[PDB]
Amino acid sequence: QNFKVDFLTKNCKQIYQRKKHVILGISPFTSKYNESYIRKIIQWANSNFDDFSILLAGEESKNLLECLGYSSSKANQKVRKEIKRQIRFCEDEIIKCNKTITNRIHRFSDFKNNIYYIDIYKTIVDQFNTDSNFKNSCLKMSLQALQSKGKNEITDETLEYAAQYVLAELPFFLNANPIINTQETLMAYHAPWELGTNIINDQFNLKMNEKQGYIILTEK
Repeated sequence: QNFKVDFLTKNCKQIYQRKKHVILGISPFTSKYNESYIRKIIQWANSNFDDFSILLAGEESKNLLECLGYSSSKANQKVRKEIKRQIRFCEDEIIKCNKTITNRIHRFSDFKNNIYYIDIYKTIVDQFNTDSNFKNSCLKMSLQALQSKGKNEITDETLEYAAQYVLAELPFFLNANPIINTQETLMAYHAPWELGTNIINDQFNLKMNEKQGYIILTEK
């Protein structure tokens, strides 16, 4: 309504049309995902869709801070502080929407012991070690993730560590449906997803599920 929506595929537009469910991806330490914006996207999700979920950064976000020169303890402290801050803003907006918070907000670290996430994560890690092209594509995303969180050095070793985050986040981008228990869903973000473009152009041994999309939200 107040957002221009772009699509990764034609199938994403078909899913979007149906308005069954959306995943609002909120990012840590980024300038965009501020109290004002976070509210906007929730009000938008709420108004247009039957249901929505929020996906916040997982534990593996420490890795990104460690690569930006942070102590393993200092990184876990900054991660906890940010996620709690994000949770408090999100919970406030969900109440304003007269919706329950219970099972609405997730982290990509929450489904570590979920059989469906375990399967998808394994299949992705296998490709990361076998497929050389995919490994590179991941490291490019790791490099962008380090840049985007540049508020407060780089080597190929640094990028393999930062890739642990990418790998952990990925199962929600390919097939979130059996993990968060949805029929069909869209992962909504503010920028395009280069890895996804390549996934969609069958460049790897991984596939984004038919009941799964990716949309780009730009403020009107």
